[PDB]
Amino acid sequence: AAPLPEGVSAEAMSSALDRFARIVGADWVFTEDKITPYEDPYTISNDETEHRPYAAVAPASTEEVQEIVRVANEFGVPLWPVSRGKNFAYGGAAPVMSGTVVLDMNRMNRILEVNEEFGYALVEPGVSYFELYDYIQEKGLKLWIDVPDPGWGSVVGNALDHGIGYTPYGDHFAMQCGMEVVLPNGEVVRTGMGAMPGNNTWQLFKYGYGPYVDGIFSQSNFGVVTKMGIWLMPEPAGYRPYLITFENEDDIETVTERLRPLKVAGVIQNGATVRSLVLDAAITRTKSQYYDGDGPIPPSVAKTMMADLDLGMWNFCGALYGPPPVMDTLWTAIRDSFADIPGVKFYFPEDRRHKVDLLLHRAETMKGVPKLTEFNFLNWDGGGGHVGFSPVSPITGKDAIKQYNMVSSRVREYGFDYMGLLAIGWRDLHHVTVIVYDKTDPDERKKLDELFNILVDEAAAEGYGEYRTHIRYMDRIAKTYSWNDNALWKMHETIKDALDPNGILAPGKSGIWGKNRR
Amino acid sequence: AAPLPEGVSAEAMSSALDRFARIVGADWVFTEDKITPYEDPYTISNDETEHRPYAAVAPASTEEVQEIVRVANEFGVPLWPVSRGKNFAYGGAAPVMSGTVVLDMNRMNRILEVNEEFGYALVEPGVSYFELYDYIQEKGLKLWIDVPDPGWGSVVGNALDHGIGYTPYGDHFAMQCGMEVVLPNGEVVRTGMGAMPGNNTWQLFKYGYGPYVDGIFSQSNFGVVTKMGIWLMPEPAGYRPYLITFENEDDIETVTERLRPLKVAGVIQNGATVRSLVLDAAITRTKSQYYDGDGPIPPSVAKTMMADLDLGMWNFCGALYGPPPVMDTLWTAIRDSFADIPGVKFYFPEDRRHKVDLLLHRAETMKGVPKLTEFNFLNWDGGGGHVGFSPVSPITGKDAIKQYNMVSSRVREYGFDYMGLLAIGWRDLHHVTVIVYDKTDPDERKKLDELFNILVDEAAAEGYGEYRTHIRYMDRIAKTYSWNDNALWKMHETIKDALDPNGILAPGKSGIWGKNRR
Ligand SMILES: Cc1cc2nc3c(=O)[nH]c(=O)nc-3n(C[C@H](O)[C@H](O)[C@H](O)COP(=O)(O)OP(=O)(O)OC[C@H]3O[C@@H](n4cnc5c(N)ncnc54)[C@H](O)[C@@H]3O)c2cc1C
Ligand SMILES: Cc1cc2nc3c(=O)[nH]c(=O)nc-3n(C[C@H](O)[C@H](O)[C@H](O)COP(=O)(O)OP(=O)(O)OC[C@H]3O[C@@H](n4cnc5c(N)ncnc54)[C@H](O)[C@@H]3O)c2cc1C
Repeated sequence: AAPLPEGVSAEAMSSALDRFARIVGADWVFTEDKITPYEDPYTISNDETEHRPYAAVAPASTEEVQEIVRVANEFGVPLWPVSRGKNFAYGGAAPVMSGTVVLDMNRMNRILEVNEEFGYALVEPGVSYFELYDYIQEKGLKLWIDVPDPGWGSVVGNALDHGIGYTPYGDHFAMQCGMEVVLPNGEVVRTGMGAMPGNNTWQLFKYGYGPYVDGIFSQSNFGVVTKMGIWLMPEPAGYRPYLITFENEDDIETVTERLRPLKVAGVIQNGATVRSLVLDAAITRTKSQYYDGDGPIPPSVAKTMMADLDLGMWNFCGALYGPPPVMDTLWTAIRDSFADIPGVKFYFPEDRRHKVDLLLHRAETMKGVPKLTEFNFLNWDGGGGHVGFSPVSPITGKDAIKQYNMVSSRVREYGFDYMGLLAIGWRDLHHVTVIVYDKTDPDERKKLDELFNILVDEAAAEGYGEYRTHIRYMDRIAKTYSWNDNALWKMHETIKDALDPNGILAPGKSGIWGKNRR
Repeated sequence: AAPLPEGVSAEAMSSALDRFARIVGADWVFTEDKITPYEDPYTISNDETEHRPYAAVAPASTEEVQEIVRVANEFGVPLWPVSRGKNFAYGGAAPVMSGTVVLDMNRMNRILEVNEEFGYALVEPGVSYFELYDYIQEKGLKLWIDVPDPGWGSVVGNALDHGIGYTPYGDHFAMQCGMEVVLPNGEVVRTGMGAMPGNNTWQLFKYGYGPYVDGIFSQSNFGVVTKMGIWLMPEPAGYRPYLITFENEDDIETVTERLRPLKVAGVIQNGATVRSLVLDAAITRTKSQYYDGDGPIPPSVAKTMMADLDLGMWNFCGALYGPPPVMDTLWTAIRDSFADIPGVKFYFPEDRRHKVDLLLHRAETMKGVPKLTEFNFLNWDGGGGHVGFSPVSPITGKDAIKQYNMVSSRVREYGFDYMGLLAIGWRDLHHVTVIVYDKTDPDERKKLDELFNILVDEAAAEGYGEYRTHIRYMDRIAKTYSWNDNALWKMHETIKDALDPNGILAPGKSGIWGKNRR
């Protein structure tokens, strides 16, 4: 059971837990044996009093949110907002600090608007990708949504954390437009056009007038987000998902070189993802099926996985969108960029001899379909937890191969398999490292923790920095953005002390602490 | 001559001007008769005491900028940052509050980088569209810029003020990525990946890590931007500008209905502008050759203006960009959207009998070429001054024609010709009123001011709010954004006090005043 947070007497807490009970009822304030679904499901720390929520209030309306926050102020008790708390690999529901009261907003799951003609939604935090998909399919509206894989999570929560998907609307927060925010002092505000009485333009024009501030409430503890609009892609006129595989590990250098101009110009219309053999193999197989050793898979077994599954060492999944004459012209350009590489194979779905297969699973994500497979890369090594390192780099052959060499060496030295991805949004490259681990074994937890810290250090040194991370590592990732003795984070703390003078919102989110605890 | 700001002695002001000239050098502080170019070129006020800058100071570098800002805190003297200060329809280089010192960053004009492979540029505030386009050409870089019409101003200032242009990169601040900011306390920060030392990714990935704050320094007085990256469209494989004209003034309703889907699915790849006959005639004609009288042009004349200029009542020019196969597909989808309207005509550039012409002139702008010509809204009625009203609205026929009617009637009622434009970014329609008028005449200035206030009130009362405005009206536009007793401006005022406690940056900007002056 979790301790109190330093500064909060037992009376103050228990008073506040009763005053929270007034505001939302006594059935929607959770303690004790009801608390554990909001623990980190993939624990990394071997000290068991870190990332431990004291309680979990669960309001149903914006107004409750406001009082909660006013009470939180009154008793000096900190809160930790989560839209749905399916933030797996990042801590799930749990706070950075022990003792903070989770503020859960599953209950505020009203899809407030879905406009077909203008291509947007207005949703509250609780709305899941599944819920929003379904409501669209039931009404037969000709709109796609843009989805993580698997499609756990909140439309809102995923976006606020700068999350990403697999269609042209892949940059979730880029597609955001208008939000309502409960400030730390209890007051509510609407950004953009939503600050105009009588507007019909909240989800039509991001800026509004004057300082553009939506972004400060993303990867932030500056407020609580109670509604958010997002743009949604009109159902296109055509769709052709594809896979391009490469034989050799070294091919990732030339592949990244070829990908650059296609991505910088928008020729490839969604995110480009080039995945290593084991990360894609892990969509349909486990390690035990290919190798019995405790260590990482040997060359000879890779060759066997590649022949068996018609994957490469590298595996480029992508999709063409819009009308057929357009899709034909983009294909011509993309295909001719890769054709002259020894060993390259190209595949549309109908060229896939297997009926369970990478491309058929990926095609669902690249058309906005939230799919919940019980078979992914978590199962690879018998099951457990995952963590991901996804730093930014320039889209260059040299930057890719370097990251690959650095990470695969270290990852394999520590006994894990290399599960890597090269991902391009538009002008950004991300070498994403996935490490699966047994989160019940304390010695493996030690290995992972250490390996992680070394990867951050070595990548920072090469100018590569993380954009999204686990609650455990939030302070560490803040420390990488250290230009001029932490000038940026000094400003954030200025803003934090002004909006939240009593430090009751998500203390330590993104490394932002507030004067009382700093 | 101009007065001291209230709360600022001449002892203070005089010692602060010494230090300034100690920092930058005596030759780069301006007073007396050298303030004349920092005056609003297009005056609206009859009160000769308002929007009058006490002095200017022209730093050579970011660090001189910091030095000045520190001096400004310690003597309570306020600063009005301008990049090149060419903000002509919005009060130009002058400040809301008289006595404010102009901080003129035009000497800070380095092109720090232009990168071809990654399509981007890093620029100081003084860099003009013309300097950047010329740099690019000198070096033979296959990049386009995105430019206003005409293109006299600042890549940075325009972008910070939510400027727009005529390519797919038409939304300037959208395309921005990374910036260096001198805060109101004199500390300097870098945003995004720029906060990480050794990064090569400042201009490739907006977010960095944690709260997204670039927006807070646009249309704001929260800091002074000293560096900014912007993304730059790579050279397309083909480019075809077009013009479509509409016979009847009522055509705009159904036209706006047809633009919606084409714009939302991105079939029209740049901003969609639909201009009124009179707006173009008054660039490349005179009033007296069509109608002799003192008042606004009668319906009679319109049919004559139309045949003379080979235009319509509404005139839509856009451009297709891509390999010819893709442009063809788009043209077909766009021509077929409008083919069935009575009176529609279709023009490519070589179909234009006139070589001084809207399409030919716009073909330059929609491929990112900045131009000055011998033309503008003068030599129509001996005007000189102009001001714009550009609120946001849904893309509907009903909304378009409704604002057409609302505005024209009122503009004509006040003696001005109706000069209008319907523009669509992505999901956002603006009906834009250009109001041309005599700067010199105090009788037309008065009427302009009564007319402007009405337009604001009436558009606001239907839920259409402005996104960009003249220094004179900043408070009024701000007060339309009033949901929940001006909650949003109450938050901005909070932030202003934390960052700028002495209130020395640009008091009034976007109606943001801060504690001392409220
Ligand atoms: C196997 C696997 C695959 C994954 N694949 C992807 C993928 O493809 N793409 C991807 O983007 N992610 C991916 N993830 C990460 C994660 O599981 C998803 O992003 C998930 O959909 C997001 O969780 P959520 O929506 O519940 O967010 P939440 O946990 O509800 O919110 C995220 C965080 O943001 C803040 N926050 C959220 N809502 C609010 C609010 N209303 N007000 C204030 N602060 C708030 C909090 O600090 C919160 O902890 C993957 C994870 C795993 C384990
Ligand atoms: C005939 C005519 C046509 C026009 N056409 C267009 C058009 O097509 N598109 C368009 O967008 N505009 C247009 N404009 C408006 C205007 O001329 C342009 O926006 C111009 O490019 C802006 O001048 P600038 O870049 O020098 O801005 P500046 O005056 O330098 O900056 C504008 C404002 O931004 C802020 N600012 C500037 N620099 C900084 C900084 N470093 N830090 C903090 N705040 C800062 C200040 O508040 C300043 O008042 C037109 C105007 C006229 C008169």
